[PDB]
Amino acid sequence: LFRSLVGTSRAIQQVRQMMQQVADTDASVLILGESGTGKEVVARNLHYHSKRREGPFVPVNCGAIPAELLESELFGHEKGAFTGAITSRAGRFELANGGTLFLDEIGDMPLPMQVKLLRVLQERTFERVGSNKTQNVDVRIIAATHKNLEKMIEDGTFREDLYYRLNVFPIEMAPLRERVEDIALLLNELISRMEHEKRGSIRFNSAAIMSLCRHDWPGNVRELANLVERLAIMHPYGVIGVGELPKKFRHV
Amino acid sequence: ETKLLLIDDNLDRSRDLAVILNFLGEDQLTCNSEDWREVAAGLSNSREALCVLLGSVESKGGAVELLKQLASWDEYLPILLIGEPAPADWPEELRRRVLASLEMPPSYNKLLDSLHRAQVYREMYDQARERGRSREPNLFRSLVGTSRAIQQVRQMMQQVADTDASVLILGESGTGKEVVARNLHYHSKRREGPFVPVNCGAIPAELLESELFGHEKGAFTGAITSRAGRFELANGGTLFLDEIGDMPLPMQVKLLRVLQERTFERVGSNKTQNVDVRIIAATHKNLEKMIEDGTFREDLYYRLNVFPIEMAPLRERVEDIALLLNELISRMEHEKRGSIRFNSAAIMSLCRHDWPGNVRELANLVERLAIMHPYGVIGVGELPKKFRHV
Amino acid sequence: RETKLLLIDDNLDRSRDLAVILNFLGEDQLTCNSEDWREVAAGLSNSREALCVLLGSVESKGGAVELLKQLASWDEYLPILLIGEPAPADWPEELRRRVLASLEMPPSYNKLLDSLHRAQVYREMYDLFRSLVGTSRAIQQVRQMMQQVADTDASVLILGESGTGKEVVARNLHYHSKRREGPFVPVNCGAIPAELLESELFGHEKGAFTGAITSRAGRFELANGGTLFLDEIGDMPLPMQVKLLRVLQERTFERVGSNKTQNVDVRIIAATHKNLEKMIEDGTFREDLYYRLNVFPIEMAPLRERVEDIALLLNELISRMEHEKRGSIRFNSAAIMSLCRHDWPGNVRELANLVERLAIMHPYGVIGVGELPKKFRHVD
Amino acid sequence: HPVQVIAVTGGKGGVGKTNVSVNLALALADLGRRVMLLDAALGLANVDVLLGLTPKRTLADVIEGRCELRDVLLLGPGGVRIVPAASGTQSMVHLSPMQHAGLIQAFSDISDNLDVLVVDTAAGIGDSVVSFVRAAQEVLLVVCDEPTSITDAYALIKLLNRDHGMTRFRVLANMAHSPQEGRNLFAKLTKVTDRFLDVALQYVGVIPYDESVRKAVQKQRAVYEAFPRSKASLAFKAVAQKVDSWPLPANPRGHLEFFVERLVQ
Amino acid sequence: HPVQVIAVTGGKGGVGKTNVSVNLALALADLGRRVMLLDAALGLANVDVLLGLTPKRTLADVIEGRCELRDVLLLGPGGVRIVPAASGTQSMVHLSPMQHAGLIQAFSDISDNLDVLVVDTAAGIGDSVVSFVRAAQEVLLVVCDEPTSITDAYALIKLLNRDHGMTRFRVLANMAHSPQEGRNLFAKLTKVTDRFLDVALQYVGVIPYDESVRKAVQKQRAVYEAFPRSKASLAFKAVAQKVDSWPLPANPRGHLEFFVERLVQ
Ligand SMILES: Nc1nc2c(ncn2[C@@H]2O[C@@H]3COP(=O)(O)O[C@H]4[C@@H](O)[C@H](n5cnc6c(=O)[nH]c(N)nc65)O[C@@H]4COP(=O)(O)O[C@H]3[C@H]2O)c(=O)[nH]1
Ligand SMILES: Nc1nc2c(ncn2[C@@H]2O[C@@H]3COP(=O)(O)O[C@H]4[C@@H](O)[C@H](n5cnc6c(=O)[nH]c(N)nc65)O[C@@H]4COP(=O)(O)O[C@H]3[C@H]2O)c(=O)[nH]1
Ligand SMILES: Nc1ncnc2c1ncn2[C@@H]1O[C@H](COP(=O)(O)OP(=O)(O)CP(=O)(O)O)[C@@H](O)[C@H]1O
Ligand SMILES: Nc1ncnc2c1ncn2[C@@H]1O[C@H](COP(=O)(O)OP(=O)(O)CP(=O)(O)O)[C@@H](O)[C@H]1O
Repeated sequence: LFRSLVGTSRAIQQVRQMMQQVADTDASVLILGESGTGKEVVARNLHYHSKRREGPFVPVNCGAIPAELLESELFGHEKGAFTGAITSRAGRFELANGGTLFLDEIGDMPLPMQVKLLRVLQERTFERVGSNKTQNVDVRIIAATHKNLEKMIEDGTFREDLYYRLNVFPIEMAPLRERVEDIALLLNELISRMEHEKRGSIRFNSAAIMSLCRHDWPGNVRELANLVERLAIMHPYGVIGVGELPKKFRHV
Repeated sequence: ETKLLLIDDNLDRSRDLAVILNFLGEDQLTCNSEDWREVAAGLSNSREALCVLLGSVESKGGAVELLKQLASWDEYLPILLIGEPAPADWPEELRRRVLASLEMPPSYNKLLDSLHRAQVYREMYDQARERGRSREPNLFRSLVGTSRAIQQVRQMMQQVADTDASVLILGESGTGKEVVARNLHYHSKRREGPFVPVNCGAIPAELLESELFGHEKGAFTGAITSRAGRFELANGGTLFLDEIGDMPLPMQVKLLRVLQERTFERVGSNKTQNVDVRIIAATHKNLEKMIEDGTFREDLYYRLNVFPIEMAPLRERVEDIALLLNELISRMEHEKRGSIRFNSAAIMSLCRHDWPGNVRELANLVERLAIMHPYGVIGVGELPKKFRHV
Repeated sequence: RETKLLLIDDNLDRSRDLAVILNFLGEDQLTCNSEDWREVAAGLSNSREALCVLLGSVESKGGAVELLKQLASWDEYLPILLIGEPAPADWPEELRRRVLASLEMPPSYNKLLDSLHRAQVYREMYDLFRSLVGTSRAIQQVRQMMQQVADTDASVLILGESGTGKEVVARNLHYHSKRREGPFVPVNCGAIPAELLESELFGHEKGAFTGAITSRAGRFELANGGTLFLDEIGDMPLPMQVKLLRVLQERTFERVGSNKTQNVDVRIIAATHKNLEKMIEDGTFREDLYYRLNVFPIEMAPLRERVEDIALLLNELISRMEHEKRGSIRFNSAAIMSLCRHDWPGNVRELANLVERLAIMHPYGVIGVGELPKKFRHVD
Repeated sequence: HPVQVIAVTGGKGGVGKTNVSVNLALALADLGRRVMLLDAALGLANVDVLLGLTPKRTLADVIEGRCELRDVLLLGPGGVRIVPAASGTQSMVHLSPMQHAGLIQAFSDISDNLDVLVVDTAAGIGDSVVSFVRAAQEVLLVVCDEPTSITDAYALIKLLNRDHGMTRFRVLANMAHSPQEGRNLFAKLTKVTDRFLDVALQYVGVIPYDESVRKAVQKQRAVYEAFPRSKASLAFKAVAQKVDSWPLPANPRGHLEFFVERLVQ
Repeated sequence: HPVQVIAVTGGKGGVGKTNVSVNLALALADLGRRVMLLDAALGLANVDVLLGLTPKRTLADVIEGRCELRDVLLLGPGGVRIVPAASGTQSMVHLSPMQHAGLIQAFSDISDNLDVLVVDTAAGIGDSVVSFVRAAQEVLLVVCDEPTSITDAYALIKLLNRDHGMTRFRVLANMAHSPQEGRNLFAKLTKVTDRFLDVALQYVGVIPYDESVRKAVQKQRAVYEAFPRSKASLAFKAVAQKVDSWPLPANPRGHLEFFVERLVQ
């Protein structure tokens, strides 16, 4: 089993077609689109459809990791490297050596991080902080972001060489507001989680479905999942309509 | 001044004790163990009775019940046994409640001391006179003593008392630098001016410049108001800089600029203002090694070393301790605290201490034992384990 | 001291009351009555073992004149203290003088012990010190007074408890004034007999009148060009007081039997312990003499007000022992606090006498609290 | 002229720091003293909750700077001047000592009509806790009759004595069911300190545990004014009488503290 | 078996955070497995005081590098390897996030925790508390029926949602005099969250106010072992199943969290 999402609209059809376009090769995969559009499941299903199937999948949400700590968890460090290191642990490449690396939120990469990732991509090797050992590992890297890159390089704070190295295989993500027609079916996907995680149940009425479809949905799929689980948890086993939707979700 | 209660069933003892009380200059109210209520009814309230001098107890319930009734009449009332001290049969609370035990034939000094203590705790326990004026535990007359170690300090006091240049003070922690600064300020021209003490070690280095000079909003992170710094508050007064070696490197050149030109600035703005602040510094380490290490700048050191002042540890002036031990105790009874009396063994052991902390910890110990076991008979045993030397 | 007090009083109630009163102070007393006073008085080692004789209400036949004559036969130099009654006006003049104080019924502590000190002076006379050191606020105020007074040259008044160290202040003022080369002369009027104060101060005249038995000039030519420090000016009697005012205001005196007037230029420093303006209200003190004397007031503090100085005094006292090779006692901290907590009525004199007695008792010893006398003993 | 500031602390949470501070504020207000009450717990607000205040602008608007300290003052029940602290604001949860100062000195500008200030210092031994404790001359430790509270208060005293060397502390017992067990608690703290430290803990009284204080808490009002005829109310009135007996500060200390210019003048 | 780590929070002080953590850990230990309790109040260690244990070596030693982590595993009641921290050490309270992360990574060495590790977070919404809750897989909120506790819990929820987007939370009621009281408190807190933000919170249980807890704390021992037959002990026992066995089909994801090495594979 795995985390599953389904759809029928034209945007998600293009999504699967474009995924299958690049699924036949192994290189850096750069994903562009707004945040909360479902990039993690894209990376995991690309891996599940890639050569690596017994290898583990390592996700790294750079928005949930401090900027100074990103290289510490990614590359790894020995026991004695700085004032905060008290134990030698391997970097996240070693834990998933022979798997699939996912690196979300590439927007806030510092220049040392950018050059280090470029070195990792080019020479296929790295080195732990406070050490000189050169270790090489093999992995398939999928980087993701929430800001459009072109402007981000135009600001001059993104290295163009790393931009071109990652953008060899660009990925376009379609926000849900252009594919609202399958949302109901997508809703029937999320209730599967309630039937797969055993945390309650929730239903959606037709009026509720159309009211939800009108909503702008900035952080489309993550906000959809958060809203459905929150509605289920606040009062399970109840009927969901238009009025009891928290706010702005009753756009009718 | 008020009256006294003599609940003693012994006719001879109560009679002679009433005679003695009339001698010492206060009235008395002779009572028995049971009919003291009707005699006390003649007083307007408990304030008119200073303290009670228990003698013989012959009523039902015993001395414990008599003292319970008396404390019901006045909980904040001292107890003065005469003739028979408290044995090891009464409860601990009743044992501690007694101010002191007299020994017939009545002794002069002990009796006046007991009455003076009684009136001290009577003045302390009531609600009159409102609030007082609190002061720091080290803020007492600590320049007392007969040792060479304090005579040298007073000599350098008098040497620098007639100048206005920057002064430098050296000595261990808690040795009495604040008193030195206050005495220097009071005996200088700018006596009426403000006395602002700041210790650079207590406050971190990042905000030390903000505390000293002052900042304004819009040109300082974390700034709220265009505050006038402690240098402005020191205009026409003195800035006592304790623990001076903890200033960062730029702080040294800033202090050099303010000391040489007598003008300073406020951080974030290009404005200058002139003051006549007197800089009296105090440090607890060796600057002759910190300069070589690369922390203290040469020019600031040579500008502050115009008139050095060296203290000495308490262990090097042991024969002064008793004096301090008195001068603290008096302070306490003249502050919002009762009076404490020591035995010979207690002070003899106290003079055997190496004093890893200077006078400051002596004052801390005195206050802690005053508010821990007050109005008692504290001797060598009641002292803490560390101070107990035999 | 070790001397005891005889209590010759017919009133049993007053006798026992005064007995317990004095037993409070720690001094040894013995209860006696006129019917049995003879053998008990004879039971003492000598007539000097008794400090004085205390007489209360007397109801025995024949009055107190016979008892006074019997006491005079017992000992010529014997102070008498009346308790409970004032000084009778029917007693002979030669007998009322031995009555030291006209004490009412047993008085307050201060009055009684001042009378006892007067009796001590009576005993000793019929039988100095480097003070002004320390950093106490009281001594600082006194030093400020010396700085304010020294640059001038006029009368100086000192107020403070008996035996508090006024002589050292007078010496300091004398050596800080223009009369350093001039003699400095102290005279304690309290310690001088009343009948001999005139001879001691004004001088002596050979054969001028009755009572001229001493051949010695007065302090007039001793004090010329210097400082005259008159201690205990309260005990100055009114005729001799107006004579003193005449000597002061006119700055001149005159020898009886001539017409020539002799000038003196002496700086007068009066010092006293009894309140002077209350005595003004009582009318037994002149108005203008106080006004002229009290131009430069020096409010000398008691020892209790400068307790921090006390130890520094002992050291100086101990120093006075080291210089003369007159013993060397070392006080431990316990004795330091025990003496510091004391009230010290005879502020400096009592401390010096205590140091002397401890030196005699324990030579080259560490004076603790046990070796201290009972009156100075302080414990937890 | 000087302003007495009482920092109600103790390190151990739930001892009643916020509630005792509020109750003392209203008690001194009722006695006739104009009282200011500052919630030093800048991360989380409890003072305005108990007093029912719902300010439209708090200390955050002071710190990131769209207003002054005049605008944030609240005239709460009992004639108290409350300085609310933000709840859930990023700028407030963690502050450098530099910004804590920037708040502290700026707080001294608003000192025209003050008599007593009560600082509700946050729980724990964090940097803000220590800074506000040292900024107040009258430090009162609320201690409950549990060994956890005893050792946590001991840890706070050890932190403030080993590092910064402050020894004066006013121990106020709380949740005491009998007057004797408060003295027993004080004896336990004294024994612990004697065995380890050298500090002067001064007993200031016991606040009896009764449901009146709690039911005042749910009704969102101080027990001093909500239930002025309760055993806790009368005992806390006596405690306030003793608080007024505390001597006023006379001289400023070396480190940073509230109202330096008030004390120096 | 990927290790699931529960952290006990609530912001409001004195709710019972250290006490509920100790008693719940003892409950899981007595109900199988082998718990390894940790106290996140790195400067105020009250787990040892509540358990009566004497820590020869504390977590401050491994923070300063004096000894390894396995050195400070101290056996206590119920076969629990307590990891005491320093008491009265400000330098051990406010650490840089780098040191906190180094501590989280240093926990990877121990491999004898049967899907159990209880974290006792300190009071407040400071950097340490948030850093530890991001590292935990279950965050347990203990709150009492009092509006200040509601405000603090909501402030913590708001901070976590706004900065880090945490979505799932567990609500536990403490010091509730009635079974209806805890549910009313949870209803009020979720009403506030629903009015303002979008966070789902899960019910856990309730700890009634029992004097058995007070007596056990007086005895310097945890209430689970001192008075095992008590209403509070039964409440902890009931909470044991709810905590232990709900996430049976656990799917280990990856971010800055405890035992990430075991979560990867
Ligand atoms: N040995 C000793 N005795 C102490 C100490 N503190 C106070 N006393 C005694 O207590 C008396 C009353 O002090 P107060 O109530 O502050 O009332 C004081 C206070 O208002 C003021 N004052 C005196 N000295 C100072 C001082 O150094 N600084 C300040 N700020 N005020 C002072 O003058 C009043 C009267 O002062 P005094 O005549 O000295 O009378 C003082 C003095 O006899 C101390 O540390 N050691
Ligand atoms: N409340 C109170 N506090 C007292 C008293 N005596 C001393 N202190 C405290 O002890 C500090 C040092 O007193 P000092 O050593 O006599 O050092 C004193 C002393 O040399 C001098 N001084 C102050 N007042 C007087 C006074 O009335 N007479 C004299 N002669 N000197 C004074 O000023 C110095 C510094 O005084 P402060 O800055 O106030 O700093 C004073 C004050 O904090 C007192 O009677 N009451
Ligand atoms: N004196 C007292 N008597 C009885 N209960 C009291 C009390 N003081 C506090 N409490 C109880 O404790 C609760 C919390 O009080 P308070 O808010 O003052 O704690 P506190 O401020 O010390 C913890 P924090 O610092 O984390 O906010 C009260 O609502 C009440 O239930
Ligand atoms: N059910 C209950 N009944 C009675 N008192 C209780 C209780 N639960 C907790 N307490 C009391 O709460 C106080 C703190 O408990 P404990 O130390 O176990 O954890 P805690 O997490 O609430 C403290 P903090 O909030 O400071 O971390 C103690 O006085 C304790 O006795």
